[PDB]
Amino acid sequence: MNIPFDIGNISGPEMGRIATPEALGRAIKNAKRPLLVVGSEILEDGLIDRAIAIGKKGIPIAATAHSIKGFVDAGYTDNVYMVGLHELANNIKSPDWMGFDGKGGYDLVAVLGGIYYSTSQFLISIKNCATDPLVRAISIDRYYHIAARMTFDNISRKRTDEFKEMLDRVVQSI
Amino acid sequence: MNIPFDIGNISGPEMGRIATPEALGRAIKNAKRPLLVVGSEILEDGLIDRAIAIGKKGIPIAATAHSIKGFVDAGYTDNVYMVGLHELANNIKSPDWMGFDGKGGYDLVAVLGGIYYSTSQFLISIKNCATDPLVRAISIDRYYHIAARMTFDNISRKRTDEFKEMLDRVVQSI
Amino acid sequence: EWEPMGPTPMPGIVDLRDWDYKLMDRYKPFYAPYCEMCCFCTFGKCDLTGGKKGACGLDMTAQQARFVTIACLIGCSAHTAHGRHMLNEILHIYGDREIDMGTGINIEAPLTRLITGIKPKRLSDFIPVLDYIEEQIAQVMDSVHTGQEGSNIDYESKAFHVGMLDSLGKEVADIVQIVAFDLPKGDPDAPLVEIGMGCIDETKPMLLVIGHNVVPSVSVIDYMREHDLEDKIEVAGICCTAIDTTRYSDRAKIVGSIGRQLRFVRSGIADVIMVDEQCIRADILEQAKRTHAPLIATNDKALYGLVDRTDDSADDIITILVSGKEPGVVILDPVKAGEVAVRLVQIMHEKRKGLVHLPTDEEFKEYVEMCQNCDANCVIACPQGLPIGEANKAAAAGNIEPLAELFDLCVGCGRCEQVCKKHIPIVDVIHKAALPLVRAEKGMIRVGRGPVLDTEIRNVGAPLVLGTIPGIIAIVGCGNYPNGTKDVYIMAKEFVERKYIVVLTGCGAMDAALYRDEDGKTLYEKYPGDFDGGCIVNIGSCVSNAHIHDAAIKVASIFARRNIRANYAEIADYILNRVGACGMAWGAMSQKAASIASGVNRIGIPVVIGPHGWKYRRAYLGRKDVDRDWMVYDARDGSKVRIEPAPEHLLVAADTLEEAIPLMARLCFRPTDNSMGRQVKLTHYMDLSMKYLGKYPDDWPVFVRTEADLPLAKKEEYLRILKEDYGWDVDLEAKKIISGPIRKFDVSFDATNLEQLIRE
Amino acid sequence: EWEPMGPTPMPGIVDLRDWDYKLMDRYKPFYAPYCEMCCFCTFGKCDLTGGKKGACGLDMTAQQARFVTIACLIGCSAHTAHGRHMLNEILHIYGDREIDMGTGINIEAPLTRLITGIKPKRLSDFIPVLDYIEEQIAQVMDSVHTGQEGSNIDYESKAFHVGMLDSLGKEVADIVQIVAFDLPKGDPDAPLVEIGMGCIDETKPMLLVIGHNVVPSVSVIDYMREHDLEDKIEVAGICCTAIDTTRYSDRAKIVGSIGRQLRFVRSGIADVIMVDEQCIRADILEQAKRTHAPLIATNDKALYGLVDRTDDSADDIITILVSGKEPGVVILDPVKAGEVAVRLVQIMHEKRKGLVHLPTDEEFKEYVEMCQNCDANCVIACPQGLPIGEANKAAAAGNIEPLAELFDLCVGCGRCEQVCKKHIPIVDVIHKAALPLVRAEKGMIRVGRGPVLDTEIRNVGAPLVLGTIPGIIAIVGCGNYPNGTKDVYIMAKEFVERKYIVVLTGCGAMDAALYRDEDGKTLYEKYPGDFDGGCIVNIGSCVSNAHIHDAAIKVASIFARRNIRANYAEIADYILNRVGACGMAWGAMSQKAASIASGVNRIGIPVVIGPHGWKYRRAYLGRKDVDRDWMVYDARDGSKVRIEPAPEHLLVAADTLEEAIPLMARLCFRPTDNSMGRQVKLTHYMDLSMKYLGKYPDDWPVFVRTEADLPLAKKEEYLRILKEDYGWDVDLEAKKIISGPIRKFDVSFDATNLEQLIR
Ligand code: SF4
Ligand code: SF4
Ligand code: SF4
Ligand code: SF4
Ligand code: SF4
Ligand code: SF4
Ligand code: SF4
Ligand SMILES: [Cl-]
Ligand SMILES: [K+]
Ligand SMILES: [K+]
Repeated sequence: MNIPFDIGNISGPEMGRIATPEALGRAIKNAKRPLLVVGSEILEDGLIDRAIAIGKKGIPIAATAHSIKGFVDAGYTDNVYMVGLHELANNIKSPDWMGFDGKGGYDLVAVLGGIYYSTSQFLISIKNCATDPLVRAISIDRYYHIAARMTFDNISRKRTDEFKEMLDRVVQSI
Repeated sequence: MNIPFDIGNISGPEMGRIATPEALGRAIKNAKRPLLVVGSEILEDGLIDRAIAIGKKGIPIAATAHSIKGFVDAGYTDNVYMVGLHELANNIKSPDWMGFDGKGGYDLVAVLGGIYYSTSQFLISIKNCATDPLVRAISIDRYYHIAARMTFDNISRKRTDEFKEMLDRVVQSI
Repeated sequence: EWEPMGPTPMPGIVDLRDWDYKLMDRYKPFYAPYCEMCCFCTFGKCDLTGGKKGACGLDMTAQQARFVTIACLIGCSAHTAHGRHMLNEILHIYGDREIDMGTGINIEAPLTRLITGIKPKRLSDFIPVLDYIEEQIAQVMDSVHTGQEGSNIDYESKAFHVGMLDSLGKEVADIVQIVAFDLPKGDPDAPLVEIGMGCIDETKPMLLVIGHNVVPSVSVIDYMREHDLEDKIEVAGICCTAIDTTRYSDRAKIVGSIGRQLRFVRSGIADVIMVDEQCIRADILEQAKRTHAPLIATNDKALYGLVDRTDDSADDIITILVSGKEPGVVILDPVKAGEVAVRLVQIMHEKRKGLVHLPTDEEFKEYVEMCQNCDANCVIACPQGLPIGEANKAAAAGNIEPLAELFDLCVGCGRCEQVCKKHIPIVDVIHKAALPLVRAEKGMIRVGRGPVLDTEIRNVGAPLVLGTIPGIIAIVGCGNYPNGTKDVYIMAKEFVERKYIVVLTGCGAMDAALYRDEDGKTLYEKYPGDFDGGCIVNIGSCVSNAHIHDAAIKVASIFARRNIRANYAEIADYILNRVGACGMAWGAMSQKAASIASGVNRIGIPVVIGPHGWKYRRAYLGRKDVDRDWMVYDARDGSKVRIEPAPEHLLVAADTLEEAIPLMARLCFRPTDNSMGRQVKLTHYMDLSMKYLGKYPDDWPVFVRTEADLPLAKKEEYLRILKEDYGWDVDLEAKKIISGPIRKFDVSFDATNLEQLIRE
Repeated sequence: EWEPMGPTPMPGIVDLRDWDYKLMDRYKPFYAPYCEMCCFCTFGKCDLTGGKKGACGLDMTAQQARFVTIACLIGCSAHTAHGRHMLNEILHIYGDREIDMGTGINIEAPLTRLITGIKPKRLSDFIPVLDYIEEQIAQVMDSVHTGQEGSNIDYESKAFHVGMLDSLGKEVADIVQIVAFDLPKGDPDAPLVEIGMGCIDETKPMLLVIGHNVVPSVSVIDYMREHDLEDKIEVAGICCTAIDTTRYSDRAKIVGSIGRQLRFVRSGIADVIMVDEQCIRADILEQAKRTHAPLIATNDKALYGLVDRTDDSADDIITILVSGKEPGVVILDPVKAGEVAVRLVQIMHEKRKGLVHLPTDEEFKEYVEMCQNCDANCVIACPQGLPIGEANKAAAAGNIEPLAELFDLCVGCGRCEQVCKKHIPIVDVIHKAALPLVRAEKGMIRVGRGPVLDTEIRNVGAPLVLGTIPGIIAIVGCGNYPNGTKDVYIMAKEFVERKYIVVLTGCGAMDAALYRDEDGKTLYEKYPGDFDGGCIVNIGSCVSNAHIHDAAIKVASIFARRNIRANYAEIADYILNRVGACGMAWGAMSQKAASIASGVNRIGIPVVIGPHGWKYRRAYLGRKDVDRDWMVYDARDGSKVRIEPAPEHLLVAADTLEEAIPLMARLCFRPTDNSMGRQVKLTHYMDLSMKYLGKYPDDWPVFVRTEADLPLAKKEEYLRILKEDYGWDVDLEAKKIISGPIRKFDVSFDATNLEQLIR
């Protein structure tokens, strides 16, 4: 049983597949131009350390909401870009958008530490509009993102220690 | 991957469970007042033999559509009742309805040989309106009935041999 | 003045609520939540499964009722806005026209008089009718906003109110065009016109019109008549614009129903496609471009991103279109649009000559061979679950009949092609395999007659209410059929052969015209067009459905001598208790179809729909076993009488033709039937049940009150069955029923559901 | 001829389509299919995932545009029908009246003049205006029928058109009630009224009004004045009826916004509940019955299965309700409804003493102890994902703070309780834990002032267009907030302190009034109610939003001497290019909120919404990187000029207060800002970005055309940053920028999107 964080978020027939941490990490690793997208929930439970560890593997970070403050506070802002989740979605689905370095779009988008119902709609946008060239959107967050291509199952906040073991396995697999 | 006969028939979060033929059989066996519901597709593939085998175990049959013609031609009309699928749904969810014998409602409804999209809505009526007393509705048909409580997965018509093998196992288990 | 003002002039939501509860107390709403969720506001998405309440407090059943209300509002708005637009232009282009419906009709608009209390004299007098409907539409739309109605019953009532407004909106539209364009006014000998995919002369420039608004096609015909081009250009339509066009000119033809639209467009027979509004393929621009056919959009409901060239000269528009610089244009001036279409189709005919659109033999062979016979791809996307893969493999092995058989079962939706990785154009492959049959689809249909003549009402009124004319059968609705277009033909043919009054509209009227009997006659060729028993009547387009309600109203006023002015409840109750009638929308699909059924139901007429009709979510079903639900007053003394289930249901979905035909007969029973009428109606119900179901109905005796009710030919075995099989107390020797009937028979039973009609 | 008839009188669907394309060529439609299917016809249900077309030919994006069109049509109908209903009642009960907005206003109805070309003189002159709207509603609804429009863009235009009709319907409804009931007509010193869960005097008979239609409440107040009962009965409201009622009587009070409705009703403080239409809990009959409060329904939009007793005597209705043989009644006669409510609340007040509605201490303890701390039940059903289970266990262990914190985050929807097998009344358990804070919820709000005065337009016009007043900040909309009600308060506070013109309406205005600063004052107590920089203004209820449109129109008419009669496109283009403004619907929820945003967007004003706003499926987002999307005409000679993204977006959803506030400032930039005005706006944008995000925006130099545009205090550091971090050619010695800016500053640059305005 896969439980979407909002039980009514049954969008349609193509539902996110449950993936191991190692498979989610290898998808980021296999991507030519991946993008880590983080939201306001990255500012909690020492989650920004994982984002920074991912970024330091050479992966740009889209810091949405007010997540940029935690990167500034943490002392890691290189290759981290402030942007709204909304405009980010519109830009990722736009084949003419040359990205944050001006070199091109992103083939893989991975979400982490985002407000569920907005992040989900950000994923549904890419799933339904970023089709050619195909952009793969995955979730390494604590939620079962039915709108992602691949995702973890729901991990309750009182089991956050379990989520951190799984996320750490994602980082080691990149 | 469970495939609903209409890919768009994603009704909500409570999705019918894949069950073994033995489990579906035992649910009919355990019922106090089961009812077999057959539609116009029972008139094909010698499927009425399976319906008659079920009826002959002491179980009433609701012959929807024009399936009563097949029961007349087969020589088995005892405990078989002519009824519309729509009125049948309204009747089953009505706690004051005393059934075809006048002794009470039915606690288990099993569909077989029915037009997919109308039988599915028949099942969804029961799932959503026959809640107190709870009526359990199951599918022993060739379709994944996402609106059933328990159901088989999709068996294509060119694999009707396999479907018959499973349906026969249901009969054996009643 | 002309009649006393009844109690419900221009009713609001609550003005007829008590009548709705009379209907719903008997035929309670039934719900099947196709979607168990709600997406309408940002508190959602709300899961309502199992009867839960949304984040606004609205419970699941009330959301279903809210959903059908929205669907009814979309249908009601479609008909009302169609009438308003037509009026606005007729008054501007041609001018006001006195309403003259002929010497054989005194009540011009029964529905208008019934609901508003207005006696319209000129077209301009319909403006206040439209003002009332449009104000009401906004009142009820306000009701579907979050945090409004919480009772599902009151929502159904609101839906019923929208339905009534839809029947009025339909009437305003048809009479407006009938009057402005001098369409037939009840013509029993209305001309017959050609219909079918194979009735088009491909040798002539072919102008195809799609939609519902005829104003632009009137200018096409008038332009053709002015320059003597009626023999030179082939003008045909798809959906109701076709019916309204042939009502104006019997020199035009009809291609077919909604299900046929995609296949004809893809055939590329049309050189120019002029669309207006409603039931038009939303990808018509892409489809027209594919076949090198310019698209002319004439209505602001559907512009397709095209440039608005209403103010451009016809010369310049034609230059733009012939040049191909733009694939289509918007021309909201129908006079100009007609000129462009007629001038352009002549130029394009030559330019498009030689083009090929369907697969060649070699392309066909490649497609069927590459098919992977996937277990669950295209068949799963198909709303009819057609066995496309197997058909493909058969054709690859030399048998194209399986594919050819799919052509009529297919409703031309295009969903199958989009899940096929091999990119097989399944819709075109089926068409190709069936070319021979498509080319032979050549029917004949009587043009839309419009109203029923007061003379016809005087002839059928009494025998209809007595039952000796066993009922009005109204075959209407869209073409989302479960199993092809012949079902509605068999329905009309079966009931006309039994001397019912068979009327048709919209796609149903079209599809019933495609088939021929052993004598090669279509139903419209074989049977007269009078509104009389044993006749076939094409009432007209979907808006023409209002003439059926009008016929039932005229019975109450002409035969029963009831006042109709602003007197809806009384007439509806009269129709429900005395007028044997049943609607049938075997392929009901649209929102207009939902609003039509709602307005037909509220005036007291039951409607059967096809198995796709479950997807509307709501139905109105009776409990024939619940005695308290079937009490009717005897208006003579006020006593309460428990009646047979007649009609048993108000809105019900059947699964197959074989189930539907006996059910239609069953729903024509009425509590005021006399012995001879009940016998006529029961004869057909018993024989139709035995013919299509192979057994008499399990509860047939319920419709037997005395011996004079049983069919004459088998009165004795029927008597024996009643005694030996139903435990009735019958003296077979004397041919007398002693006990068993649900009630005694009385020719003067004054059946009514309304306390206000009780005299003592 | 007061003015020449403009080109777009009583416009239809295609009459302003070209203006919509100007908007949409820049702010293109963006789609997030919350539902990837369509259920509208029997050919369905269609799967549109991945851009597929339905069984009718309609593709995914066009279906999304149809969906939002339906939403807007529902919202537009709600406002239009509200006004029609009020007008009909008013004309029958009180008669026709001359529209007199006071001597401080000449243009009575700017939007009416702008759209219809009509200069209304009497209330009855709004009948043809409503006739127009209602006809258009039916036309566009026809467009949403299967087999109609196939272009997503043309459907967006139909939604924009419906949004404009909504702004007109809002103006009619409010002008009508302002004139008919002598509500304030732009009063800068309008009275203050008490607001909040805790401002109700429970020792007096308490009548609760819920909805949007104030006509039955006028009869309540009128009846109370005639019988000298204004000091004996406590009359308070929830949602906009509370705003409109306090506009009639400064003796009434406001309980609060939609999020508070269920909790207040569940509290049982109300002896009688009188509802009308819109934003009412659909289970209000259930909830009233549970607290033994009779329900009086006064509008046909919402009958709840109750008996229509409009024709019965007030005596007989009271007898029925007092005796309990019916839990409520429908009374469609507002005069009778008012009499019944006032007479009934005095009787029920005595009968309801001794009842207990919220859990006791022991019951509360049993509830939190029996909770199973389910991993994924109540939290999954909750739209905000609140930690109810963990909060319950903390309370069971003696810590109720976690539960109490949830009261304000909760939006009173009730979904959590329905998935709890333990049958815990979660909503009431949070309330009990927060009872102390609920009872202390005592705020102060200025009454709905309605229109902006002509003198105020003349005072702010130039500083607003030039930019030295950094913008109009309009905090409006529903209360489906992501993180409680204090966010909107913090936005209003931050912008008023920075001398923006801060206006509020509906639930937003309510929620901003619940908080007090270090000196114990609500925003409405601390700041003036003038339409001016550094002022807080409660424009009024949700229909009062139209006064914001009207203010921007009057700026174009009074300060720029533009004609407005049937001249919509020219005025909208003026507002988009010169009027710094930004809407904020942080908790946007309803269909009325979608049509409000559409009508605001069509006249050229951007709107930010909260993270739940993704659920509307459609947004309007700019691509600041696409040069050809930001071309405007210099009306002086017809040349084309690439402009900074100002505003960058038209309808955009933000996730957190800390993202939203810098965004709002950003969305106030306009191409016609002078050096001082841009400098004011840029000072706030840069400081707000540093305050809330901890870093200056990555692309802030886009808003720098010259050194004079630079904030004064850090000008030298900004010049260095421009040189060394952005590679601009800047002479640090001369403190002058040589190259880098997007365009040269030209005070005479006449920016417009309209070819017809080229001279
Ligand atoms: S309208 Fe009601 S049921 Fe629908 S999504 Fe909104 S809160 Fe939920
Ligand atoms: S076009 Fe025909 S075969 Fe294809 S999915 Fe539609 S109905 Fe089925
Ligand atoms: S999806 Fe295509 S390849 Fe597969 S069975 Fe259908 S037509 Fe053949
Ligand atoms: S199926 Fe229909 S009602 Fe359900 S979520 Fe989708 S659009 Fe909304
Ligand atoms: S309106 Fe179109 S997309 Fe929607 S269910 Fe009908 S055919 Fe499908
Ligand atoms: S009532 Fe409050 S706690 Fe419960 S689901 Fe709604 S928002 Fe969440
Ligand atoms: S569903 Fe009920 S028992 Fe479970 S965590 Fe929530 S309040 Fe506790
Ligand atoms: Cl009668
Ligand atoms: K299927
Ligand atoms: K949740």
